[PDB]
Amino acid sequence: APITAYAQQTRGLLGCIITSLTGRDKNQVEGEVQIVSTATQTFLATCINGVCWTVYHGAGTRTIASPKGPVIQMYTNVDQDLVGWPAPQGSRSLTPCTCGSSDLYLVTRHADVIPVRRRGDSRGSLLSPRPISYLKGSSGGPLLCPAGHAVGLFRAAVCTRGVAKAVDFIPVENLETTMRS
Amino acid sequence: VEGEVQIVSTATQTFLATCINGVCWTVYHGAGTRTIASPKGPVIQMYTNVDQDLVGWPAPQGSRSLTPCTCGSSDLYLVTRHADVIPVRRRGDSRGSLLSPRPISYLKGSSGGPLLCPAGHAVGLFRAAVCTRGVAKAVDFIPVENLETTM
Amino acid sequence: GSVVIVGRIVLSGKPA
Amino acid sequence: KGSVVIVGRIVLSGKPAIIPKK
Ligand SMILES: CC(C)COC(=O)N[C@H](C(=O)N[C@@H](CC1CC1)C(=O)N[C@@H](CC1CC1)C(=O)C(=O)NCC(=O)N[C@H](C(=O)O)c1ccccc1)C1CCCCC1
Ligand SMILES: [Zn+2]
Ligand SMILES: [Zn+2]
Repeated sequence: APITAYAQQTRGLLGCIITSLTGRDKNQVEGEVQIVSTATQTFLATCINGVCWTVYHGAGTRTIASPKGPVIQMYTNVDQDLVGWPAPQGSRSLTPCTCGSSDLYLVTRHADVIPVRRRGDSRGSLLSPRPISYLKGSSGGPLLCPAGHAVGLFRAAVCTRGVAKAVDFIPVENLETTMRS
Repeated sequence: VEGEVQIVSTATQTFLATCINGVCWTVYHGAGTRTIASPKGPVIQMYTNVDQDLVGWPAPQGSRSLTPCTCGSSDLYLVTRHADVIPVRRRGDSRGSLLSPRPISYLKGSSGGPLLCPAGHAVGLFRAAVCTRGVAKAVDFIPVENLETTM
Repeated sequence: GSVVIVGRIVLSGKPA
Repeated sequence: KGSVVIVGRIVLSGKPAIIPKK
């Protein structure tokens, strides 16, 4: 089967603000990737092997709102630009890639999967460039190999004149390293 | 929810249609030059290409368009009228081989359906099944480029 | 005759 | 600071489906 994805908004602006302050989210969770927000920005978080990982430049050291109140981060690595919380009950985790493929597929916050060709352990190029605005909000999103396994988490875009042609990502290897750190 | 693939029917038979780039495409051998039904009345084809066995009307309601493939992958996936996915290895411009041959019945009524790549993007439109004695082992398809060109 | 839509397929399996 | 809040989800585990007539 091919990689297909769909998105669902489970909460609005005002419910989000209350939940941020409250720290208690009673909503049911589903999916591998969570659309996430702070009072300042919205991005993505990917559940891999039981841990909900996201980009440190988006989450900082914040707790994640859960049905039992705020949950402290399990891993924080400013250097790796990673933070991880226990995956929410209801989410499904992706498993790391084990095929060394160089044809990755970035899943965006709009649930579009775009092809990128690996050009190093932390970079790949879009086979079809898109406006930087189209990639905004996708930090922390997954880069999948042809089998649907996590190869990395989108971090930054290499763009010019407002068009991104490449993407910088955090390889899963840095996740395992961060866990033992 | 909106669909990319419409399960269509004509008096003679039923088959599929796939929305790509705002156009609902299907096979001429199924629709011919027939018009498509709508709440406002029959809407005519925007493109009719008897040669390529390709016809297209503007995308209907409750539909959403599929993105053309740009990764050149040859690990294709055919989707049937029953929503079954069938792995297909691309043999050429308009040819592909099932990784596991199935009876023609299994691929029956799926013409017009999409031939997807690993990213779920449209590679081609299922033209016809190539079967040896009732078992389809391959498929014939219209590449998205033909659609891109035709429009 | 006219081609009529008798059903739809969502590739992502979206329930919504 | 406030907690990070889940405002949506993206599902990859979905397979093609015939949209139910409801
Ligand atoms: C490493 C090398 C490739 C250098 O490149 C860059 O630093 N590129 C920047 C970059 O990608 N920076 C990273 C951060 C630095 C530390 C690595 C970033 O912002 N990443 C974003 C994704 C951006 C590139 C497309 C990611 O953190 C993210 O999605 N953040 C949330 C966000 O953008 N929220 C917005 C918001 O909440 O308001 C938003 C949401 C949806 C729509 C628009 C805007 C680009 C930012 C946008 C302008 C062009 C430059
Ligand atoms: Zn893999
Ligand atoms: Zn492709």
